[PDB]
Amino acid sequence: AQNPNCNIMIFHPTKEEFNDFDKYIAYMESQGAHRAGLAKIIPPKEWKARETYDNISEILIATPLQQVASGRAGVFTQYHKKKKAMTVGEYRHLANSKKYQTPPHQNFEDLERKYWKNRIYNSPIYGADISGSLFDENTKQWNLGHLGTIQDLLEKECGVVIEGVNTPYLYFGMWKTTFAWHTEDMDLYSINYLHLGEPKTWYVVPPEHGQRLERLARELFPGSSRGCGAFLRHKVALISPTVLKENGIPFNRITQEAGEFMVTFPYGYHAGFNHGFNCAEAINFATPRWIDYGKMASQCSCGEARVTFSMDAFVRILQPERYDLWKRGQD
Ligand SMILES: O=C(O)CNC(=O)C(=O)O
Ligand SMILES: [Mg+2]
Ligand code: NI
Ligand SMILES: [Zn+2]
Repeated sequence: AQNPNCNIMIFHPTKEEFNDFDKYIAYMESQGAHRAGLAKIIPPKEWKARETYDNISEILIATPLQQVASGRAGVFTQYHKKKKAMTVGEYRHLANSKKYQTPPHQNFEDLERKYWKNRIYNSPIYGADISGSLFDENTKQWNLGHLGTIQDLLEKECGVVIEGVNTPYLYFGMWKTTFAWHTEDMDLYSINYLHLGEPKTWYVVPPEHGQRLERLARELFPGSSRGCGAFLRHKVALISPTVLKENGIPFNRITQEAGEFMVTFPYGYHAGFNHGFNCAEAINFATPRWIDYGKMASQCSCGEARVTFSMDAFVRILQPERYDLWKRGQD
C-alpha cells in the first residue's frame, strides 16, 4: 500500500502532465496521496493563472465576516459577525493596518506558535465564499472555473441527470483568519489555489482516521454534540495541534504559498489559518472514487449547516433514506 504513514505529498507536474486534470488526480492517488487527506501541487514554471493581480481592488466583498472566538486558546469555537461591504482595496488596507497586520516573526513556525497562543484574543475579518474567479479565461490548465462539474461526474458514473451547477469561490484573508475543522459538503474533494499574498497553514487528518477526530470533537464540544450529530458541518470548531497531539489524533500540517495548489481528498478533515493579506480561490470536485464517500457522508439536519442549492440532488440521489430529514433541516 502506497504512503502507509499518510504523509502529505508534494507534486511537481511537468507542463505535459498539467494538461489532463483528472488523469493527474488519479496519478496522485496511485502514489497514495489521498491517504493524507491533503496534497500540494506546485505548477510547472511555464504556467500562470493570469497575467497580473494589479486590477483586483474593485472586487466587492459584500459581507465581510468578523470571526469572534470563545473558549480557550487550543479549543475554541468561532462565530461570524456580518460587517458592512467593502472593496478588496479597502479590505487590503484594513488587513495591513496596525490593528490587523501580521506581527514580526522569525519563520513560519514562530508565526504558528503566535497564532495558537493569541488567536482567541483578536477578531480578524475574512472575505469568504465570494462567487467568482481570478483565472484568465485563456488559462487552459488547472483553471478552477473550467473543471468538469460534479453533476456531470454523477451522471457519468451513475446515469442520472440532475439539476445544479458548480462554480468557484474567492477567499480574501488577513492575519489570523481561520478555517474551522471540516470535511467538504458530501465529503467531496476540494481544490484551492493561493493566487496572491501571504501563506495559508493547513492541518489535516487522514481520511482513515476521521472518526478519531469526530470522537475528540464530541468530547471537547459536548453541548454542540448534543445539539447535532454532525456538528462539525457547522464549521465553527477549532482544536490546536498541541491538543490533537495530547489526545493521540493522527494529523499533518503544511504551509501553502502563493502560486501553489492544495487538493483535499474525500473525508479529509482540515483546518487552518492565513498568515496575512491573501486571496485564494477554491471549488469542490468529484471523481469516480468519490461516489462511495458521497453515499456515506454524514449530514447535519439540525438547521445550522445550511448549504447550496446543488447539495439537494446529491442527498436525494445518493442518500434517499436521509433526504426527507435533511431537507427539513434545510427549510
Ligand atoms: O481557504 C479557506 O479558508 C478554506 N478552504 C478550504 O476549506 C478548502 O479549500 O477546502
Ligand atoms: Mg477590480
Ligand atoms: Ni475545505
Ligand atoms: Zn447541525
